[PDB]
Amino acid sequence: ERVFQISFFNLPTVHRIRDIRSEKIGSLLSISGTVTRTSEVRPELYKASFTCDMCRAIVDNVEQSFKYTEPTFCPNPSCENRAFWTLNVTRSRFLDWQKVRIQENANEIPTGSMPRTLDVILRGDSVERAKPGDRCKFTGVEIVVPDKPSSTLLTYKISFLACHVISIG
Amino acid sequence: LEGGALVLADNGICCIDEFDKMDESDRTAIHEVMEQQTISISKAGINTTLNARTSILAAANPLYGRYNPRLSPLDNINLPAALLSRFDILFLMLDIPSRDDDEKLAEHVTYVHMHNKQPDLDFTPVEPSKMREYIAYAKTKRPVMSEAVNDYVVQAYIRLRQDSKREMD
Repeated sequence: ERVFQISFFNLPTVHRIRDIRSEKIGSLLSISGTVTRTSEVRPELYKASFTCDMCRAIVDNVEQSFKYTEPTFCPNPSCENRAFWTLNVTRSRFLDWQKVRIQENANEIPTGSMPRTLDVILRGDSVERAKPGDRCKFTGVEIVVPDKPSSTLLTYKISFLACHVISIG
Repeated sequence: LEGGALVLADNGICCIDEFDKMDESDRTAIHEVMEQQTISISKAGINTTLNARTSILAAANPLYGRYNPRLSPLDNINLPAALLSRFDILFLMLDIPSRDDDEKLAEHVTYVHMHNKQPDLDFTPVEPSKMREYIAYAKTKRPVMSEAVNDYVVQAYIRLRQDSKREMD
């Protein structure tokens, strides 16, 4: 009954969206700007219980990867899945989340521009605190998102997250 | 991106008819093109002003069904009052029945379909190639006004600046 969520604030400097570069990946950064289209909140898997896996392995943990499928990986023993996961939803603890695309603020953007903006995802209880039109300090976590390279046995883009957000601006 | 007209052939004549039906879409832009040497575009993400070096000419078709001689000038014309000082000069073409000229006219209309070649007794048409080469021979010439003719351009222009004014209303 414990899942702890970190938030860091009062960051060194505010960075622009135009300032957004690949170095920032896996790193904290402060950015602010105007909301576009808050979308309804729907749960984060975190960990799930899915099994068996042929026919009951009841293995419950992890599977926290970003897909988020699947469990059934390297079970039970001996259940030998493969097979179905099979999805066990009830034991899975969930949290948050909503996608809110931030727009770059007008006062800074250099007309003519048409500000190029990307998504701020609200993972953490900091979710939903935002209101449309406002500029707000954010935590960076540059990272990336799946839909140029392919993993040979794809396409990626900027995904902005914040573990911490404040409504200032 | 395709600019038409004022972009398409530049440093050359634009030839218009139905010039009052250009709406306001063309009207304000060409309203700039009398300041010449530009066409501004703020549409979409492109803020440039691209050269329309275009020469302007139009066939002005007055409002239905013909211009009325009693009526004051500009009454026939549906264009803005500010746009007709922007042209240098204009020729109004009245079609007035004359029992003389409409004869040679109707004989000119009946010279079709009887023949193909219209003119005779006498003129020999001057063809475009050879003509265009003198016309392009001339633009290179670049005259420079003597001051005598300059001052003359001032003086009679004073009474030109008087009789259009001293006619008042």
